[PDB]
Amino acid sequence: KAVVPFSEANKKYVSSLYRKSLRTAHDWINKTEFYRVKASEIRSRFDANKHINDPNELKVIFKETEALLEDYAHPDPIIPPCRPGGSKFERNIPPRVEARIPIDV
Amino acid sequence: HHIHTPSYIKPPTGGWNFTPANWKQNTVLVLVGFTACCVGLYKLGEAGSYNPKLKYKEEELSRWNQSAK
Amino acid sequence: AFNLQLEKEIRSKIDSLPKLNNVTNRKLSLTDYLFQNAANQALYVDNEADLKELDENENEGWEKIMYVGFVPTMILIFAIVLFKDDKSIDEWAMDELLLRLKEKNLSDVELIDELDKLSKSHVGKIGASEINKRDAVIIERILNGEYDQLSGLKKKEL
Amino acid sequence: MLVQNLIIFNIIGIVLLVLLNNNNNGILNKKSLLTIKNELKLKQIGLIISIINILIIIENWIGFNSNYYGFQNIERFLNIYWGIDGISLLLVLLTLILGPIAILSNWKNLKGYYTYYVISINMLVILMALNFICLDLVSFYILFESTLAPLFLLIGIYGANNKNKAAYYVLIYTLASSLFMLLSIVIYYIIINSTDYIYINNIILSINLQSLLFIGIIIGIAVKTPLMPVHTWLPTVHSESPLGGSILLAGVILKLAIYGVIRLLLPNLSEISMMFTPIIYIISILTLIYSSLITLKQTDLKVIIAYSSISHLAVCMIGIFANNLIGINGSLILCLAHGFVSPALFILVGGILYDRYHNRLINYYQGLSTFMPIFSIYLVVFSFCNTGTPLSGNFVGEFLSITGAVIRHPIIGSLTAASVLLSACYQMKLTNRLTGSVFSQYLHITNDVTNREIFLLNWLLIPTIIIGIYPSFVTNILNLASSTLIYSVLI
Amino acid sequence: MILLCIFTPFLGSLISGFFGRYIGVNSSKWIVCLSIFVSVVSTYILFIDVIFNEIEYTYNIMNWLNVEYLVVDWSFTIDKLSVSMLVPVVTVSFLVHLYSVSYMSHDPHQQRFFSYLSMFTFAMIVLVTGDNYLILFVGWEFIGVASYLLISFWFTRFNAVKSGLSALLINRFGDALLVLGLSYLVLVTGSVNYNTVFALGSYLDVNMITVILICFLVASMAKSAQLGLHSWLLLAMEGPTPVSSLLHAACLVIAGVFLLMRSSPLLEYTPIVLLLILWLGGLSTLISGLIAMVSNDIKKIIALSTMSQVGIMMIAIGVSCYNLALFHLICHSFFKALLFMSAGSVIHSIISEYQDIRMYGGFRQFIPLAYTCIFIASLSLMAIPGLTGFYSKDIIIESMYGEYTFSGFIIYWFALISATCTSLYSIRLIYYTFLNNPNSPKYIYINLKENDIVLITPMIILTILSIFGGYLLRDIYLGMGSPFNELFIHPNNLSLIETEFSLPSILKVLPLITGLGGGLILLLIYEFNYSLFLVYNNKNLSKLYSFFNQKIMFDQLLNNLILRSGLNIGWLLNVHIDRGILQLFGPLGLWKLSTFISSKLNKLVFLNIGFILEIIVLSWLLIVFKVSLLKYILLLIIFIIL
Ligand SMILES: CCCCCCCCCCCCCCCCCC(=O)OC[C@H](COP(=O)(O)OCCN)OC(=O)CCCCCCCCCCCCCCCCC
Ligand SMILES: CCCCCCCCCCCCCCCCCC(=O)OC[C@H](COP(=O)(O)OCCN)OC(=O)CCCCCCCCCCCCCCCCC
Ligand SMILES: CCCCCCCCCCCC(=O)OC[C@H](COP(=O)(O)OCC[N+](C)(C)C)OC(=O)CCCCCCCCCCC
Ligand SMILES: CCCCCCCCCCCC(=O)OC[C@H](COP(=O)(O)OCC[N+](C)(C)C)OC(=O)CCCCCCCCCCC
Ligand SMILES: CCCCCCCCCCCC(=O)OC[C@H](COP(=O)(O)OCC[N+](C)(C)C)OC(=O)CCCCCCCCCCC
Repeated sequence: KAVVPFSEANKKYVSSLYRKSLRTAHDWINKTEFYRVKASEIRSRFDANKHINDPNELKVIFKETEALLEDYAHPDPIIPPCRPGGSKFERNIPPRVEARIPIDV
Repeated sequence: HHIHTPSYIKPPTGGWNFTPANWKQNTVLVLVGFTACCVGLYKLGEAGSYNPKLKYKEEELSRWNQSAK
Repeated sequence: AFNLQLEKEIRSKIDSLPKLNNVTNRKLSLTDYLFQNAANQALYVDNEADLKELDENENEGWEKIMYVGFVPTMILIFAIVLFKDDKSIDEWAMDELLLRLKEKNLSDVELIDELDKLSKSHVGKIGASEINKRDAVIIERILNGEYDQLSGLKKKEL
Repeated sequence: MLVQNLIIFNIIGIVLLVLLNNNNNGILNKKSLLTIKNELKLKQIGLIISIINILIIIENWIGFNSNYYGFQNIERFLNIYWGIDGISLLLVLLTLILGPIAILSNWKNLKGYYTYYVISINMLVILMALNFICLDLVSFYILFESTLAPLFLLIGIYGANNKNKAAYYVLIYTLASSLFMLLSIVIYYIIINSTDYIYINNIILSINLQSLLFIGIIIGIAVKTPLMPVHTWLPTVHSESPLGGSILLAGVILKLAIYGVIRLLLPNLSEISMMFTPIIYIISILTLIYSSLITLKQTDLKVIIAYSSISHLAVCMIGIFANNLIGINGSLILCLAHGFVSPALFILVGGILYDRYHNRLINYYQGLSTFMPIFSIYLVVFSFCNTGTPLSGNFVGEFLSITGAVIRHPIIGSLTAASVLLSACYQMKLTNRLTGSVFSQYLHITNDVTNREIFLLNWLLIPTIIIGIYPSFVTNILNLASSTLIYSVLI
Repeated sequence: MILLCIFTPFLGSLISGFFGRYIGVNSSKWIVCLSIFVSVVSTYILFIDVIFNEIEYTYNIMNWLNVEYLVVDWSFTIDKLSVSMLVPVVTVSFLVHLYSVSYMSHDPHQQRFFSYLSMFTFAMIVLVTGDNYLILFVGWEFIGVASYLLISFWFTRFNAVKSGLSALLINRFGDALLVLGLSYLVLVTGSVNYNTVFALGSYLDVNMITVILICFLVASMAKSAQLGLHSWLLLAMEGPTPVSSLLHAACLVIAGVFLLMRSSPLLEYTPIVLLLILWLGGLSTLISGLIAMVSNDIKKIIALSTMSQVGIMMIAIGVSCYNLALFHLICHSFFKALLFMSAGSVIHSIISEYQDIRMYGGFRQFIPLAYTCIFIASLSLMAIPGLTGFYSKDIIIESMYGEYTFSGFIIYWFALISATCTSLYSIRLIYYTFLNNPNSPKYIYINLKENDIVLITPMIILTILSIFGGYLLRDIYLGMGSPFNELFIHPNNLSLIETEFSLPSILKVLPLITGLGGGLILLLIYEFNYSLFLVYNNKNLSKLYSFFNQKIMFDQLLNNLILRSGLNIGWLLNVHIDRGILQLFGPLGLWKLSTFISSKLNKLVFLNIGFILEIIVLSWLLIVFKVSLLKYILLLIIFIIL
């Protein structure tokens, strides 16, 4: 679908793209003081393109952004233990609560 | 805590934090049972075991080699 | 034990509830299934269907047969493989081998001494084991000569 | 005494059940008294008859001599000579033990006509049991094919949705192939004027005639084990036949092919069997490997177990065609061990899950251990028996069969060891899924294994482990009988 | 006494397995711990009798296989090699069971866990004490059975379920080769008994010896996670940490080493196999350490260290130095179980229960006792002089150079790098978890507290064993001329003396310099110059980092190529054979043929005078025609059917 800047569906696409940018920075950079420098550099690059009207510019930028995010993706991201993909995910799931149906077998 | 559905799921191992009310009584019986035939293992082992390096004298083995020669 | 007077009570009470799907003092014997009149057999089922209608996985009718006929049958099979006085061919051959050693070495004082004191239960336990027995000369004599007679049956060579 | 009593008693049992249950057909429209509780009394009489048949073979077992060479209990009945040796004695007892199990597995999961089913089960058991005690080729063929008549009707009446397809498959695959075996039997009776076991065992035929006779017999045997590429009837028949039909098919019927090799090929066509062994090994090895890889892609629970049976019976065929005692004993023990584990896996897959959910698609079942822990224990235990884990009779059968193949043919017999890996690949892929993850969203929680289904599983597991730990109970009986099958002239 | 050492853990398995419902969670754990401890005291009593007094024990229960000449008995014998193997197994098993009492106290299923853990212990005792190879194979298989149930213990977790299957199937691949080696042993020697087979080692054909031990080598790779069959090892981390502390220390990962050391009377008479063991061990030491330097899960890092150290045992076996391999096998079980235990201590202590070292940092003060155990265990792992790892690992690395062959020289550098990489990934693990700036939330550090005394006690006991143990036991296994006839060394292969006297003094300290010197340089970069480790900048560094973090891309290659094509072959057979040509040459194909033929014949039955008169008169040609034309008439008739 075409991109309409300043729309609600554009404030969710850029926001998610910014999340994946910062998470990828966090996976690669494991020191908090070093992460803040990279986190601000990423944000300033978002601020530069913040005021753009032409969708024909945004789609060129949006396609390029995913090229960088996919290229810089960490092969081993950081996942919380109980989240999907974590070390404790689906461990000791409580059983389903439902009355047993008796059968004659 | 949670719901373990213990009404009908009673596996031999217990099913989600199962400790019966009479667990002290049963534990002594099992400890007696474990100890009783743990000695039975010892009594059997001492009777049945042997040293395979002392069953035949070295003089008996020299005759075997020559006879089989 | 049909007890027709008892069914009439059972039949009537189910009639006190016209609605449907909305006793332990009852039993039958082997002679009843073949000798009751056709009228009475109809009554018993009409109650049995309705008694069961007014209702886990027990008293199914097989437990007595399998635990009086089948499990003792497997026990008897287990006993036979355990305590039946049957020699196999490999167990016979070891006994025959010791017998021929005795016959070839009658003039042997040492060997016959061990053969006589070698009990029948330890014949298959020859060698190193927990039993303290003297078979050193017995093993010595088997290693010396060959006590089989296979060469005496193949009278044709190349 | 054995055959005469085993036939006369069962005829009286067949007639007794017919007389009781058919005395009221004549527009009585009554309610009877034997029809109550799904014909409980008629079921119980047939159950008792099956157990008594096990008692008859025992009375003749007490007098069996394991140190006698030749057939024992030699009897004449219906102008036919009947005899038993070490090999036959164990297969008869295996056949009769499964009789009560087949009846009890279908104790309450038939839509009706319980008297017919019980008679057919007892009729199938006796005909198969009598096939191990006949002493001529024609009597072997008569009992080999007589089972088709009740088995065809058993599938078509009590079968699943595709029962019509399965009934035709078993009748046509087995009858057409056995007629080729009949051609070889007719040739024996023409040139030798007898089909007696001992008479034909001493005759050496021309190497060209032995080839034609071997091919005729092997066609009938290869379809009934089954071997590739004539195996396509078995998965269809197993998925649609009733539970008792699957137990007898997977426990006895397939073992008649191995006994066919023992009687109809090894002692009479000895010279040509050595020629055919490389061909037999190639066919069996590819049967083992192909069936294991095909089993991976299956989606039906009862078809997965059906393909598992083909892989292990290829190993039995490999062992029996080894020309040594290790392979022959290993093949026979594997036949008995399979005769208990394979019916147990059909009870777990097609007798417990199917009786509760009536669907054999693999996609509906997972995480069963959450609400069926007892089922999961037996499922896991029998899965490791089915892959030849040590302490099970399957391993003792498999290890000696593989060892016998290696001794027979060191190069190509070594491929038999793929049974160890491939059997665990498809069997533990199914078990890891039924016992894995969250309890399935497509299932409602219901009862666990009942007392009857526990009883069936326990008494199929017990013989497997007793044989696995102390197989000398079986090897002592087989030792002198198996040693007669070896053909070699060492100079 | 011998029956007590072997079967007592099996009774503990049964009690928590079937009587767990009746004695409850608390008493089930301790009674199983009681059964293992009885085996501990029994083993120590037997250790004195066997090693120090040259007494052998043998209990022959009954016969197992009695098929003609092949006779296999249910016999268990305890000799120097067997009783030495029980020392790591039973001791570490006891200290892992006691560890699991408090570690698993929050788990809803504890009776089942201690049943599998004790059943695993019994199987390993069976493997090392059986009198023949078949009894070893019984323990060999049930170790894989128990490992499958332990790795998939949390069976609602999809990852644990598929990891348990992965470990079982790869080991079952090794079992299939082990069975073939046993079948070939029966073919060549007629026996599987150790006493028979080992007496014939010198007189048997080299090719027959090579075939049997190549089969043993493949089985050894699967269990010991050597290169090629090592993929399941890191998937085994899906199980509870006590499983990892046991499987990877004195258990299944060491079973492959034992099988090769047991077969030394045969293995010495085939140099080609020993050469393969040398290279396969050398490759796995190098690869494991390189992967472990860029790994981020704390248990994966320790698991890769286990693979690296087992490969150190393989190179020792390759140069026929069986005594060094057995000694390093015993010592490794002590400080590697400690490292797994002290890793599980940190994971429990942090309230988020993270396992990623990138989310750790600044833990040294808050958990000082856990840090001390890791520190000492790492130094023992790093073969710091004076410690137990120093007396067992330094000699093995130097023995590669003491071989003075081409292969020995190559593998010395592989071992040297692995020795250097061992220091590198140990310091990196310690820095990230303990010495780095805090990466966790502030709430984590105010709640970061040490665990109870039941968790602590086994770690202290193993900590002392990781300090002194190697020095005390060195002379039993490494002393010159010490009699260990179970481990046979051919006189042509004795290299312990040129190893001890001919090496340069620079090589005597070269592993120590690179590890200590390299470790300090690595530590400085993290603390002061971390900008060099932002490898996402450089594209070549990112690709080199990604290659090792993804474990030499082996798991991808195995799943995407070998496993995918293995399942696709079954699909092709299913589609084109079973549902394909066998239906065309079967029911579906014959149904179409029958329908075509029967439709033709149905058109020939109709009441018509002319039709039947023509056929009657046509048949008269059979009388006129000469009989040689019958087959042409037969061909013509089949044409008309079409
Ligand atoms: C889940 C299903 C439930 C069933 C699970 C458990 C199944 C039952 C376990 C036992 C299996 C049955 C096998 C034992 C039956 C007895 C076999 C026997 O007859 O032993 C005879 C043996 C030697 O015979 P002989 O010297 O001739 O003297 C007797 C003369 N009649 O004389 C003897 O010395 C007897 C010695 C018997 C020793 C006890 C055997 C029990 C099993 C313990 C050993 C098992 C092997 C060790 C495996 C450990 C793991 C590697
Ligand atoms: C491992 C298992 C082994 C068991 C398998 C044994 C069976 C193997 C035989 C396989 C051959 C049959 C299977 C394939 C036949 C398919 C028939 C067919 O499709 O019809 C072909 C054609 C009609 O065309 P149509 O089908 O409509 O469309 C074309 C589709 N492409 O019409 C035709 O062309 C059909 C040809 C005309 C009929 C020729 C008749 C020749 C003689 C009869 C053959 C059998 C002889 C038996 C003799 C004794 C009989 C008592
Ligand atoms: C060992 C050699 C034995 C040979 C004798 C065979 C049995 C004879 C049965 C005749 C009486 C009868 O048709 O009776 C019918 C009985 C029982 O049916 P039911 O459920 O009561 O009928 C329903 C009545 N209701 C509605 C009141 C409940 O069916 C049987 O018995 C079936 C056995 C034969 C099946 C296989 C046929 C194969 C034919 C070719 C064999 C080679
Ligand atoms: C050398 C031979 C050893 C023989 C004795 C070993 C101990 C036996 C333990 C029996 C009790 C048990 O484990 O089965 C019962 C437990 C039940 O789970 P729970 O922990 O009570 O939790 C209950 C909560 N659910 C319901 C969510 C699980 O498991 C299961 O159903 C889990 C499924 C896997 C089956 C495991 C079978 C293991 C058999 C070993 C095959 C060789
Ligand atoms: C000689 C080597 C061993 C072979 C043993 C015999 C195997 C015979 C093939 C199986 C046939 C079958 O089972 O017949 C059953 C099948 C059932 O077909 P269906 O699945 O319901 O599909 C058919 C319906 N549709 C497509 C609409 C879904 O009826 C047929 O097709 C009818 C043709 C019968 C031909 C039988 C001739 C047998 C000759 C045997 C020697 C060449």
